[PDB]
Amino acid sequence: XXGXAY
Amino acid sequence: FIYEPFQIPSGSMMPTLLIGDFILVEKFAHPKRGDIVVFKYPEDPKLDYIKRAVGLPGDKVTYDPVSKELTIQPGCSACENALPVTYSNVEPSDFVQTFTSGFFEVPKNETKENGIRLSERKETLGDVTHRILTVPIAQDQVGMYYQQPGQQLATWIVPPGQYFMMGDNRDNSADSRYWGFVPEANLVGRATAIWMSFDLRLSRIGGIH
Ligand SMILES: *O[C@@H]1O[C@@H](C)[C@H](O)[C@@H](O)[C@H]1O
Repeated sequence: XXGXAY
Repeated sequence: FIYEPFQIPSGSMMPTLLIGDFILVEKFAHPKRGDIVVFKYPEDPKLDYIKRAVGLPGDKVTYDPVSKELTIQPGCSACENALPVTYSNVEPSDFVQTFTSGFFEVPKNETKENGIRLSERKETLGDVTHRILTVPIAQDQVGMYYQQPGQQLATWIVPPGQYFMMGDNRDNSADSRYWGFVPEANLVGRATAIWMSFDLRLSRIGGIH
């Protein structure tokens, strides 16, 4: 994973 | 339960979540009021957002931009009842924001040049308490809000199967105030833990408070 969340 | 890691690049959830936090998200199988929820951004579902589920299907949500306080009337679609919401005394936060913008952790007795000290308080929505931050020199331009057809400015009636999201960094959060509701389909999951935190902030590893 490791995606971003704004 | 399936768990997905996420990094926090923005300050939209300060002081609950800081820039550099790596969180774990528990994917759904419904969010309760006050849940920290990750979801697919409605205007662009290719992007993931993390905010607090402040309004549930059927909620009358009102935000006073002056006092920066919410009023919630549940199950109203001549409302029936009001949700117990409380606010604590405003006090200096650990954070100073500079003015483009950036966040710094400055001792409450110290001052940063070209910066403003953020305020901190506790917001309770029914059963759940959390902190919010507010910029003393900031105030929403209500005219920039998403306006729900048929509704007055700064008041929203959450349609069935949808949610009202708001960030904890209240004056620094592009949320439901500006871009409307988050549909059920868009929900990714609930934030449960901080697995890792870079500036290494090992003291942050644990639960979300
Ligand atoms: O995805 C990252 O964080 C968001 C908030 C910024 O807009 C991007 O440019 C990246 O730095």
